[PDB]
Amino acid sequence: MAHSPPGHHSVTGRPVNGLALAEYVIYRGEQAYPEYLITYQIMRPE
Amino acid sequence: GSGTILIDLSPDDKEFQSVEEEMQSTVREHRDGGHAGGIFNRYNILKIQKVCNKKLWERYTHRRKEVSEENHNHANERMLFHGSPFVNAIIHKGFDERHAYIGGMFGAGIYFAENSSKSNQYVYGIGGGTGCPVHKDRSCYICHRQLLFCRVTLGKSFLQFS
Ligand SMILES: COc1ccc2c(=O)[nH]c3sccc3c2c1
Ligand SMILES: [Zn+2]
Repeated sequence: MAHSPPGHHSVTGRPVNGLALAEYVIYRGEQAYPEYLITYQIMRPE
Repeated sequence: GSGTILIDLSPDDKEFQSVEEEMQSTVREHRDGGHAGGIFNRYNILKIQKVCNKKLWERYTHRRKEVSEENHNHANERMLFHGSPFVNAIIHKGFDERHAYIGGMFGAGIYFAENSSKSNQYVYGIGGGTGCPVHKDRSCYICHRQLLFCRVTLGKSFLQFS
């Protein structure tokens, strides 16, 4: 695992694609807690 | 004896409903036309479970206070999606270096998405791997998939434009 940029705790990947939302990177496992486990199927479009 | 218990939420629970709405409302179209994650506009939610682990929660809140104190009492905490073949290891033992995306565009860290459909691309591995284990289908409409909806401390976040 790499380090956060000096003076930072995470990276934000800012979305060319006007509809895309942000992606985030943490470099410490302790900075995330898995609150919910969601079980699902993707649905075939009609 | 991981210490993890899963509590089923009733579909009648406001907590079930707000988590489902975040899952459904953050689906988007992907530039791969569905190659990695499959072709879909919405999900069939089968179950939502609360992940309860005293040790892993205290591990989280300890680090959150460290970040908060380094950032004028601001953890900058988000609720974000994570898709992985290792969701079972994560809910029992927590996130660590083994859940890092070595080849990630923003370096060897643990990646989270605002778009549930982005996290869906990683359920069966990087780029959807070989798809579902049963049918080898990245667009399988049959096989049950799992995502984590995670509490994430960003603190001071480095803004990378793409
Ligand atoms: C590049 O952006 C992402 C966004 C979301 C995710 C995600 O949910 N799980 C995983 S597992 C390895 C990489 C990723 C990933 C990467
Ligand atoms: Zn399948």
